Amino acid sequence: PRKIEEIKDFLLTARRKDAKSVKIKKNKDNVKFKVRCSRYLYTLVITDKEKAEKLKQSLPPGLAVKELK
Amino acid sequence: VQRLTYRRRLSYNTASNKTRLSRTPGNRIVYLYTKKVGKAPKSACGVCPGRLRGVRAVRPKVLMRLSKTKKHVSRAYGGSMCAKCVRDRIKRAFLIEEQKIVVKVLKAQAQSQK
Amino acid sequence: GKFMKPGKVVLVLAGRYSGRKAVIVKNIDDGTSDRPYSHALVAGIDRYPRKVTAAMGKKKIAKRSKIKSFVKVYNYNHLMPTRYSVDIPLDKTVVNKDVFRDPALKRKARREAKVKFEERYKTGKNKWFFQKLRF
RNA sequence: CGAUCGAAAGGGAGUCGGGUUCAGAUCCCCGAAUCCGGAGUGGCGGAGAUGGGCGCCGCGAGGCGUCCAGUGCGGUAACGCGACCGAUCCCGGAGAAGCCGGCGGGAGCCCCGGGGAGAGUUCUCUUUUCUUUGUGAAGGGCAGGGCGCCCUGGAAUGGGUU
Ligand SMILES: [Mg+2]
Ligand SMILES: [Mg+2]
Ligand SMILES: [Mg+2]
Ligand SMILES: [Mg+2]
Ligand SMILES: [Mg+2]
Ligand SMILES: [Zn+2]
Repeated sequence: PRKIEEIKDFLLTARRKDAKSVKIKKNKDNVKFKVRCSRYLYTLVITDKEKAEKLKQSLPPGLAVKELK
Repeated sequence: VQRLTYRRRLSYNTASNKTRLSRTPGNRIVYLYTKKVGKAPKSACGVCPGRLRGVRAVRPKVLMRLSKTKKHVSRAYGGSMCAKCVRDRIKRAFLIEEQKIVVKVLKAQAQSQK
Repeated sequence: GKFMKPGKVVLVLAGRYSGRKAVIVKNIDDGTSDRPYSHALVAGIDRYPRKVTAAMGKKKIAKRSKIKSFVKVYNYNHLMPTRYSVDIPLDKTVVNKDVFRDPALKRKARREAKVKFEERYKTGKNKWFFQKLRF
């Protein structure tokens, strides 16, 4: 597993060709965005509920989204 | 207290059959078979008892994986000889080469008068 | 008598450039407040010119005769002074002590060392300075 | 320097967590990795590397034309940075090392004081007794441990220290 510190590199890893899926985990005091690539599961950790919702619209349209529960 | 068993068929406590304890997400204690401890390279001078610095201590076939900067020090004889015996060999190589020039000069000094 | 002079050829004993020859361009025999030890700014060579012989082409000689230089401040006990001296110009307005803040000025200090060292090497003088120390 | 054979306890790169059967699980399923080998077109990105002088032009911000350089960079140093050409040849290291004593660190287990959850006793007493109360490999960061590593400086009224 790899942790992406920034938001800008998360968009490139989601826009990779080998990004099989993206999944959103909604727990307390944290929002987790996980992109399943060929080698690693890249995780973006957001502790801002406003930026989580705008990024959720800001995902690329060609990627398959699985909102976890 | 949960007594635990081996996970392989080797039931003897040999050097390759070395384990350590590990706590698991299923809340139980397992054996994890450890790797042997690595050693840093010894200096090529042959006198320093300490091992070299700046080089990772791994098993010899792990050095295939590692990049070059993890395997040497950016210096002449770097990652193979210690800096003390590098500078003490620089001084030696300079000084004996100087003394050979002195002997060559003193040869011609004798041949000039004789 | 003091011998750590701005014409003396020294050997570097420690660091990346260990075993390589340098010329002192500015000695500081009593330490500055930032460097309390006695030290010297030198300007040496990184990559020695290769062995050039006869029965070779003229464009190949210019390829083997390529000197890469370095500019560095050294402690005295990390230097090995020699009896040899070279009378290289090395104007001090470009090779000096606040070179080590701007990397572009360090590029120009290394360039000015390099052109003078190549010019001195192509005259067949100070030939001990341009052969590598075999250790 | 002798073909070849010779260890399911020696050497030997690299897999762990959950779940699953009537009987198999580091092997099946799910989820996370990792080692080795392969590549003409080399799949991409990054590095090599895009710098300076002179002569014009542009008010400048900067732009064309010549002459060159450029197989990386930083730190006094121990050495560090994501790479950082190079063969035949040579040198060295790892693999690769006994037995015993003492001490220190880190785990696991045990121990004590409380919070929960569920049980046991309650004829009398007992805020009581019992069970349970967590996180893999690999990566990154920080404790902690070790150094026969470096720089300054020169110590007797000798100090440091187990
Ligand atoms: Mg074995
Ligand atoms: Mg753990
Ligand atoms: Mg290193
Ligand atoms: Mg055999
Ligand atoms: Mg075997
Ligand atoms: Zn040594």
